[PDB]
Amino acid sequence: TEQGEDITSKKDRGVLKIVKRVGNGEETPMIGDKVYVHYKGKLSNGKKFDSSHDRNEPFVFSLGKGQVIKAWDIGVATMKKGEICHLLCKPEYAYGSAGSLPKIPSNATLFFEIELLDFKG
Ligand SMILES: COc1ccc(OCCN2C[C@H]([C@H](O)CO)[C@H]3CCC[C@@H](C2=O)N3S(=O)(=O)c2cc(Cl)cc(Cl)c2)cc1OC
Repeated sequence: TEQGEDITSKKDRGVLKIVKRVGNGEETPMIGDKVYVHYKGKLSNGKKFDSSHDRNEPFVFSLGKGQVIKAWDIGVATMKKGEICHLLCKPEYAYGSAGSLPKIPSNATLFFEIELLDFKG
């Protein structure tokens, strides 16, 4: 609980969550919903590797369909509309030992700030 709440089903500390702003939303998105988020991702050296804010449009994906790294299918499923959270995503829940060059190094813990903007069934 020092670095956040373990939200993994295994309780292996692989995805840790800190709420930054509570959503006024009531339900989480459901599997298959189209979800709309803003995010900023940083490496452990503090370097921003990507941000939807920098494109001035949301990132959109279907929840729970393996369209994104595991940490996101887990983390976004816990969020309510309007919520902002920080997610610490160990490599086993992200890009693993390979990484994804050039932007993601090998064995990289990823640090996301995610805002849940909307979702639609
Ligand atoms: C089922 O397993 C995966 C499914 C998809 C995977 O990567 C592509 C999807 N993706 C990329 C998006 C953006 O489209 C990239 O600009 C982005 C947001 C959603 C989470 C994650 C992300 O999951 N990434 S990212 O911020 O971790 C990311 C940014 C950049 Cl610049 C490069 C890469 Cl490789 C990842 C990766 C997966 O496993 C490693």
